Amino acid sequence: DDACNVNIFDAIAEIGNQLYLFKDGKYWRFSEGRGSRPQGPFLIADKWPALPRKLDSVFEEPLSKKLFFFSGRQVWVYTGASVLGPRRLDKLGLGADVAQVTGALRSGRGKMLLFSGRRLWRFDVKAQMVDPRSASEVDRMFPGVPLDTHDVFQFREKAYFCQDRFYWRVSSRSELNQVDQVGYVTYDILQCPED
Amino acid sequence: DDACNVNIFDAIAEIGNQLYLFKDGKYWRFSEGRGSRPQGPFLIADKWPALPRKLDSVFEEPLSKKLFFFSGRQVWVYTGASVLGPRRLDKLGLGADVAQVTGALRSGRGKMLLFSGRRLWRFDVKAQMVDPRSASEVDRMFPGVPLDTHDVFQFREKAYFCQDRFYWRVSSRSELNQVDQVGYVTYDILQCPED
Repeated sequence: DDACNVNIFDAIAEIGNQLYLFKDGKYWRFSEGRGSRPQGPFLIADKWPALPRKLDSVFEEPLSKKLFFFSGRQVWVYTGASVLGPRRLDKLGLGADVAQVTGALRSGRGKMLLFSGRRLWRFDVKAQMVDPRSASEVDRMFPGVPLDTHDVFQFREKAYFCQDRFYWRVSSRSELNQVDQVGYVTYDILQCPED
Repeated sequence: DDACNVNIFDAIAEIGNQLYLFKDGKYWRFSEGRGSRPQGPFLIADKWPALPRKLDSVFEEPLSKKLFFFSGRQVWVYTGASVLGPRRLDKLGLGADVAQVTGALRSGRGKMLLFSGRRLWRFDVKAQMVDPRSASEVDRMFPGVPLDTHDVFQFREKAYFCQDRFYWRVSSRSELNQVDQVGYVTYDILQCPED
């Protein structure tokens, strides 16, 4: 329906020079700019027919542009129209106790951070495998972020932790992380008109 | 007009069993509860006719209950209707390089912490003095907090650092300070309605 009426998006992710928002089998696109508004709604199945109804998180590889979609304990990897999956999360090195992936962020060169609620792991892009000793508690790495965040995504070199209809933007200062802003997904991003 | 429409309060401080909010020669009084709204606005000139229109910070000294008001390189100390000041910050032992006081928090017994942007100092209440050698950086003592905060105050035994219209809350434990909450001063504190 209207992206501006959505309170909690199933998943959000930057794909190329645009931001994609997903919700119950539908998606919208958004580009930064004056007068810019959300484009859509579009049907996920029209573009990505192998995906389930509700996604948990999605992310685009900065270089190859491969697209990772997560839902429950299943992961899909699209390279254009060609899909690889579904595969179990353990095929990425994630433990059997990981029920879902709720986000991802770029880390060092050739590294990512995969989230699952209060936990996170380091992910090596080259091997497409989670690093062994990398399990960490989000709270310590990202103080100020809500403990019940449902989606974590990177947009314009910044991290966004979503909870309810808001987001907690995070920036970094000399190997440390801190929230630098709090705002509405619809109003502060998407530039939706108010009342 | 309405405290809920204010983005950046000049200063915030808890006096007695209420939270006072100041902005452009105006102030409000807030008391927690189910439905309790911010009372006001009231004229600062009415209660404290010696104070300037714009303040930087204010705090109630725990032991004596006197009120310390800061504005620029000046400080006013109120004991009921009796006023002491204005005096330059140097009278409290603050160095001549201190442009202003952005806040304060209780420290050890009889000790107070005074803030000025990125810097802070130890203040002895009994002697009403600050040793320039106690200089410390908020950045190292309070990690996870923004570099340039415009107000620092205590509320409900918790420390609040403010920037823009947000606050970074900090609770003490393991002698290591950490941000355990970040949000809107209006929505979270004051309980102002969203949107």
